[PDB]
Amino acid sequence: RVHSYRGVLIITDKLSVEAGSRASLSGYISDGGTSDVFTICRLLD
Amino acid sequence: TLTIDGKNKILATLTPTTIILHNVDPTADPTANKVTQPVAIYFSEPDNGLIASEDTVNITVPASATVSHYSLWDANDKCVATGALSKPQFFAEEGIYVISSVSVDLN
Repeated sequence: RVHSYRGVLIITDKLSVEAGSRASLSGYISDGGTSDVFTICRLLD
Repeated sequence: TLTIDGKNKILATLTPTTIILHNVDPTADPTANKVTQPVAIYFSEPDNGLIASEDTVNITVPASATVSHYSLWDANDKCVATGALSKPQFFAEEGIYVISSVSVDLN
């Protein structure tokens, strides 16, 4: 005899994922800041 | 590769709460070379995989000290982010270093 058969086709894979990252920061040496009220001043003791 | 929704689900749990300043690079060891006391900082909820500070933070630096890097700490004293300042700044006398804003990216 000569016979044949069939089987299910099987495949394999490696899927993987990656993201990465970042960071940020901004500033400066302050002076005076900000104030709503801003007027000439006299300071007694 | 993460989607935007996954990125936002991720960043919401980082919860940085405070910032400290160092003079030596704190990447290798954040416990050493502290120069200023911890200060509070607040962030907004993530979007586009990004979070930004909600307001400016005024940090007081002692006299004759220098600042070159920063670090962020959680509500449970763990370092989660490090970076370098725009300039190495030397304070002749006590002053205020102003943090305009800071953000963390996943893009």
